[PDB]
Amino acid sequence: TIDIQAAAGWGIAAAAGAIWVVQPFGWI
Amino acid sequence: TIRNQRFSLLKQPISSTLNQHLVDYPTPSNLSYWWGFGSLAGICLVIQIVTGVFLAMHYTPHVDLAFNSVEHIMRDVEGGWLLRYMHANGASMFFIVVYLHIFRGLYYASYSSPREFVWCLGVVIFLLMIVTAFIGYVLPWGQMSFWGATVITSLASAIPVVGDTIVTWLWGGFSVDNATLNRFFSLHYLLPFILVGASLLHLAALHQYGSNNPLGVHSEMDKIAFYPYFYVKDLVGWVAFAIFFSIWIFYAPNVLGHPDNYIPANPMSTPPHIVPEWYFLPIYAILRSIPDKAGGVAAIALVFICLLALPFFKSMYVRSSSFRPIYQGMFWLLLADCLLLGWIGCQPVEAPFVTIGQISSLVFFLFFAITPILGRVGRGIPNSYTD
Amino acid sequence: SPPPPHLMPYDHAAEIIKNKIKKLENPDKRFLKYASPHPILASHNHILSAPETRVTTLPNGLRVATESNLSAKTATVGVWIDAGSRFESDETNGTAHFLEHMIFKGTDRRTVRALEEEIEDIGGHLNAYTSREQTTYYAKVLDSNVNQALDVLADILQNSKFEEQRINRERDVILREMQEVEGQTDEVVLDHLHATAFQYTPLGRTILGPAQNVKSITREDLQNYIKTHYTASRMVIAAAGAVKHEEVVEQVKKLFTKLSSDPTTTSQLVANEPASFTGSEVRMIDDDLPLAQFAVAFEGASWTDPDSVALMVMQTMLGSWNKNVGGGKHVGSDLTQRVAINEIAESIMAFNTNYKDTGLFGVYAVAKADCLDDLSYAIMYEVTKLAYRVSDADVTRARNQLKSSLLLHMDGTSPIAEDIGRQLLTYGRRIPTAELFARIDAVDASTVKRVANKYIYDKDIAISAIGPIQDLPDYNKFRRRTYWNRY
Amino acid sequence: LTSLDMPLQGVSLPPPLADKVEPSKLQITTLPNGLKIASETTPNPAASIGLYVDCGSIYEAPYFHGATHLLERMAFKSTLNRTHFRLVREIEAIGGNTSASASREQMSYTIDALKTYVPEMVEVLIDSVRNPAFLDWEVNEELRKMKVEIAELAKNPMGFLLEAIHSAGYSGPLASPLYAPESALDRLNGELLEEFMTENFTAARMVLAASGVEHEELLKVAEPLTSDLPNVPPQLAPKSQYVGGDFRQHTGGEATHFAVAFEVPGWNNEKEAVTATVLQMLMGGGGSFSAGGPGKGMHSWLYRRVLNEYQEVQSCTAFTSIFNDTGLFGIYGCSSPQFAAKAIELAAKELKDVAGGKVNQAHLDRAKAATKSAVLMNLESRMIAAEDIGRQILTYGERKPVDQFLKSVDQLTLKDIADFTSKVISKPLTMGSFGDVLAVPSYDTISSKF
Amino acid sequence: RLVDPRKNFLARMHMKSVSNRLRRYGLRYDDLYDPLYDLDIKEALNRLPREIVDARNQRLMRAMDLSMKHEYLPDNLQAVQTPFRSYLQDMLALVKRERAEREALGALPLYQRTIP
Ligand SMILES: CCCCCCCCCCCCCCCCCC(=O)O[C@@H](COC(=O)CCCCCCCCCCCCCCC)COP(=O)(O)OC[C@H](O)CO
Ligand code: HEM
Ligand code: HEM
Ligand SMILES: COC1=C(OC)C(=O)C(C/C=C(\C)CC/C=C(/C)CC/C=C(\C)CC/C=C(\C)CCC=C(C)C)=C(C)C1=O
Ligand SMILES: COC1=C(OC)C(=O)C(C/C=C(\C)CC/C=C(\C)CC/C=C(\C)CC/C=C(/C)CCC=C(C)C)=C(C)C1=O
Ligand SMILES: [Zn+2]
Repeated sequence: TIDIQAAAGWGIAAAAGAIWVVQPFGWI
Repeated sequence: TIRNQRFSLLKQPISSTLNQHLVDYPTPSNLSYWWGFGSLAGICLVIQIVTGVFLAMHYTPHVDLAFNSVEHIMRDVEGGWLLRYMHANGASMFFIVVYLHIFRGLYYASYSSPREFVWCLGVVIFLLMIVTAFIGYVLPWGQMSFWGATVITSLASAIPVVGDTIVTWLWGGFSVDNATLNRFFSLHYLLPFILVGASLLHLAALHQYGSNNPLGVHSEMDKIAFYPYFYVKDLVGWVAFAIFFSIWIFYAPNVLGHPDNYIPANPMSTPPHIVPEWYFLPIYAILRSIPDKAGGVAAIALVFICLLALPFFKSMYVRSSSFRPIYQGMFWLLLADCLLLGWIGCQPVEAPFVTIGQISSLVFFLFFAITPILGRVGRGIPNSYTD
Repeated sequence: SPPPPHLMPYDHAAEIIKNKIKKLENPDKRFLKYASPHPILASHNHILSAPETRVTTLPNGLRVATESNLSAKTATVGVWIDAGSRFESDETNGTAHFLEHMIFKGTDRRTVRALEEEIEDIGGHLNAYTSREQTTYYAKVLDSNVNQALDVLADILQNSKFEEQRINRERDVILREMQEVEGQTDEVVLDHLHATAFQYTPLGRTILGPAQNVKSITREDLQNYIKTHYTASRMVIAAAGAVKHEEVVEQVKKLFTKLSSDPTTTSQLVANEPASFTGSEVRMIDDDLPLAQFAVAFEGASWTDPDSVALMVMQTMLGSWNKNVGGGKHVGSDLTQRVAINEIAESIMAFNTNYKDTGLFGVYAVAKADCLDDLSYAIMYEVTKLAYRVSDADVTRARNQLKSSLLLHMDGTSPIAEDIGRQLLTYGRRIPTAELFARIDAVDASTVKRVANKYIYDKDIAISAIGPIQDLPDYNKFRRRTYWNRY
Repeated sequence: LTSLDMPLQGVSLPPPLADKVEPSKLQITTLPNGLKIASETTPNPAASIGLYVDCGSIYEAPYFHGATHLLERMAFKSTLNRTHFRLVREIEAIGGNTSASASREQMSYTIDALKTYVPEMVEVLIDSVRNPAFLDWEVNEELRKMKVEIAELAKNPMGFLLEAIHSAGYSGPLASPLYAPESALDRLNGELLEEFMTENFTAARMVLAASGVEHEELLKVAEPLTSDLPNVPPQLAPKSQYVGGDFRQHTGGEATHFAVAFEVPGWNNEKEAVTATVLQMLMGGGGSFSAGGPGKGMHSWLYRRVLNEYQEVQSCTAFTSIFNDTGLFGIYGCSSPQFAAKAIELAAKELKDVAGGKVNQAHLDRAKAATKSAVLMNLESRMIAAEDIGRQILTYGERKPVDQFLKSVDQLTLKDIADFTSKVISKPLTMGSFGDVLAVPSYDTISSKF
Repeated sequence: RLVDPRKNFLARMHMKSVSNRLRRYGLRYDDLYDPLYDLDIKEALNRLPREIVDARNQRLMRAMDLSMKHEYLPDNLQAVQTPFRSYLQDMLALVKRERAEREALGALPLYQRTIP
């Protein structure tokens, strides 16, 4: 039951990286 | 062992070549920061290619539009000023790094056996770099560009019978004009890729035997993997180079250049002072030290002839200047002489600089004339210095 | 017309192999009734019955522990002492081993020949073993000679002579032993592992000691050692087999009268000179040895730490194997499977060493030079996997194997007496089998993951290697392979 | 949880065993096909179950050279009902351990586990010996690991010499090697193993001995799996003749070795077996390569003479290998490559010395006590108990009590030791040397010493 | 099943066409199974007796020689060919069964394919 937690962690990482490259604060 | 199962992904066929050439390659543990400059030159080449690909999206290779297209890159495209300052000063960084590289090789006698092919490929690479940077400097179509292109294409006229036909074939006409600029653009896109291939061949030749070291001795007893040790050392070098390059880009973007190239090319008037980029100045000085067309071109060719013949001189069996006091001193004299030739190239052709240039050119050739004598004589050192 | 399928030689061989395969295709169910390849946790506290272990404390703190089997014809009686090289000093280091050599060298009543003649006249055996934290002297005798063996042990412990000529002869025996530290490379590798892992602590010293110490050994040194360490509260007299608790207690009360009674106590000694782990390595490169041997270890657990049981389960999970084992490719241990399937070692062995305040948990391997890189990758992978992925089947199988080995190795009077003495020294009590089994079955997959994350994950390691080890990965590569960056 | 120095709370403690437990009695049930099942109930929670077969290398002649040791390596592999992988997994599920041993006249297959797993143990053991699949790849793998097991043989001088003098001491079946040559293995295969095993593995030649199980359960599980086996009439083991012989492999270098052996009575003849064992204890000795632990034989004639009167000796002791109708008593030795003649002189002189009567009563009582304590102590182990039951029921069918052996040991006088040693060395000797044999004397010169 | 030649005539035409195409080259259908396609085939081939594998290899060499020469077997040789006489399928199925048994009990694979 650790692969699901790894997937969630890496999904959070991917989201953080997305908001960081494109920085869509003027669109949200 | 029998490879029934999969071990490290690094040792799988997908990754094995990269692993053995880049992660696990045995490297002498005592390499200094002077072994960081090959990777620095590699990074400079990638920087030039990336910035030049993006700049070619906005540059127009036409005599009626080239200067204006540069200015439009500087003023109109967002981050254009950065892309241009990065390409123009990255050429200078490339040449600084490659010069430091060549002088490490000269100080440690890295050209000696069994690494002669490495040195010869490096000489070919240096020629490619010179041609690439020159034809790139023609592209803005300023005064410097036009007049430098004029003289370099004219160099072919030193050949007695077919020299004029070669000059007119290079131009594409009876003068430097739009045909010259357009063909120089194509060559400028092409030559960087040949440079990449030549650099890969250079690296493969070097990994035939591995790197030389600051002691100049056999190093098989104390080698360590490239990753991570020399990875992190080269990273220190990469960050320091980034600081240096950033200082040039953001605070002194035009100090390594001449204001004449901000004037559009005028085929009527030659500027009172006409010089190439700084990294070509020593060759300029050697050229002008000969009071003869053919003599000057022949001296320019003899420079690279001497560089190519250096590894094949019968020498002593001692590499590093760390154990060769006479060769070490001759090294520091050659470095001073090269710096003097560069400074002289920037001066007008008049007294006292003609004599100084002539003597400096003589000293430069004396280095390559004297090294074989040093090797032949020093062959007798172990028989004359007894314990 | 084509040939019939037995004319050509290759067709006939194909028919034979096909017939054998069809024979295997249909199993017989009478032989498939009871055994299962799936491990099940079983509770069998009925068969777990054992004779009572009686523990009596004398007024001076001496403990007498007996396990009676009056149907036995033999017995094992001995003394287990909370003493060893760890409790010496730097200048006294090696004294315990010298005493082990000197203890059967004669007393006031008995000379060397008398002592040997008395023992081997009854067919007995006398054994002396010293380690870092434990020392034991015991006798294996017939049931009749229990009192005689106890008298022999009490005499040698209390009334040894230590003649100067005997001391000088043993001095050269031990000096030659130090000069001949070879041929037992496992022991050498573990000594160097202890020396680097427990650097600048009493636990890092060897049992043998330095040559200058053995050269400097005199009578008063040995007498002072016995006075300092062989005290009533640090000694356990253990007997197993055909022995009655009451007779042994009476004999011990009669014979063990002139002990030391020094106030020095082992807990304080461990407290003021504690043992700590230092991540480090020693590489003894010798390219003339045909095989490489190395050990990789983490800091483990002490005897009384509850995690020690989980570390035993984990050691069983890693397992041990050598090239003469028939079925290494099929065992539950993934590390053993990798090693046996790819032929990448001569031997592999996981160890779990416990001490009073620390421990060592690691793997010892013997392999050829060209197998070392893959072997190290496999060892690190399977050890680090314990912090991430543990299947219920693997931990269940390991629990079953550990319980089985603990009960099966306990056969004979000597192993039982050793178990009694060791447990009384390390735990203060003999842990009954039912409690030990209950502690073992409390180790589930989540427990193994928690313990591995405490002891193995992103942790410093100690390495000791000898032989053609130029292709053994360096300390940074072993240290990187203690965590997985995909999690 | 709690520290291990504090008892765990809430644990169900089973009642303790009595300090005096009445020993159980061996029950021997014979099946109509001739298979004998024996067991003894034991108080400890461990069960040892074995199958013992009166097959060995004395049946390989002439066309099965190497079959016995290959069968030893092929034990507990793939059956017709279970794959090797499944069988290893079933053994490990219950925390069991397997073992197989091959000898000149006996083979055994044993499994050890907690006594609650007896049905699984019995089922796995019979499937293994009755239904070998003998898959070609498994046989080939066990044959590669047989080459190593035979090449590393030169690293054990005692074992190498022991086999070599078995070869050089007999002529018939007993002379067949127990470690076949490499040429003899390129012929062995699965079909050969099946043909050999089917011929020799019969019910009337096999005993199921189980130490630590109730006989009812063992019968309930084992009867339905062995009765099918047909009745095969009892043949006779072949005869071997003891002769003289010399074994010599001049390898050169250093560290010579030797073994001088003589013939002694077999396991049949139950007063002289003992005389051989007590003789072996009397000569005694030690490996001389390691020390530690008094009472292991440091004050026997061999030790006290050689290792305490002549230095530069690397090994010296005595050995014994008794079969059903014959045996081998001998003395080992290492010495030094040029000291070899003196070493053989010393050994021969020691045999002659005990032959004449130069041994006093103190040494006789010492060796007698050593014999009795060695036999009584070796029965501490459950494994040895089970193996002894199996071997004795195979050989005698009775499991004679140890008390009879103890009286024979304590009925030995000096006159017996003297007449037996005189008889033993009046017959041809078997000489074996290994290492640098150039300086080692001839067979005739050593034979003339006795 | 529809792939049964006795029950379905379309499968009969399919089997006849495959047999005729195999017979032109002297190839068995099991000869088309390549060790490089899967590690299960490689293992099954390694478990086969040597003479069978040598016969397979000889048939493969003969077929390659015919194909390179743009030739078929002579009709006299074609008459004796047994295109659907099997030597591999039973061993392949046994290897697959052993593989599945290993997977079900949580054991590591006995062999794995290299990542290209
Ligand atoms: C670009 C080309 C230039 C052309 C130059 C024109 C022709 C000149 C060619 C000669 C080169 C000039 C520089 C030679 C002198 C270098 C300085 C030197 O070597 O002095 C050493 C002093 O010792 C000498 O070497 C003096 C030797 C004089 C020459 C004797 C010649 C006989 C040897 C012939 C051997 C030939 C091969 C030698 C290989 C090294 C340094 O001593 P040290 O560094 O070990 O320590 C002292 C210092 O205080 C602390 O650093
Ligand atoms: C394929 C890669 C490359 C492309 C597509 C490229 C493209 C260009 C373009 C479009 C220009 C004209 C715009 C301008 O002046 O800024 C230019 C100028 C130049 N390029 Fe490149 N280039 C490449 C690689 C290189 C390399 C490797 C060097 C150095 C060896 C170099 C040196 C120069 C120089 C010196 C100039 C004149 C810069 C100035 O004063 O403005 N380029 N390049
Ligand atoms: C684009 C230009 C170049 C690139 C990317 C490049 C790349 C490299 C690299 C990565 C190395 C190994 C690491 C190091 O020693 O720094 C190396 C070594 C070397 N290079 Fe180059 N190089 C270039 C130009 C040259 C030139 C112009 C020469 C000489 C005329 C040369 C001669 C050598 C030699 C002799 C070595 C061996 C160094 C040793 O073993 O000590 N290279 N090069
Ligand atoms: C005042 O004077 C001067 C300048 O001015 C300001 C200069 O800048 C320079 C700088 C020039 C140097 C150092 C040398 C340049 C060297 C070469 C070789 C460039 C010549 C190459 C050219 C023009 C392009 C190559 C053409 C090709 C390959 C044709 C393609 C054909 C086919 C693919 C078939 C110097 C010396 C000079 O004194
Ligand atoms: C032990 O070995 C190693 C060294 O010590 C000898 C090194 O010095 C270096 C650094 C050397 C390099 C790569 C510099 C050479 C210069 C080159 C080739 C510049 C051109 C760069 C490109 C485009 C890379 C070409 C390669 C490929 C496969 C193309 C695809 C890749 C990209 C698009 C980036 C590395 C990484 C190394 O480990
Ligand atoms: Zn010792």
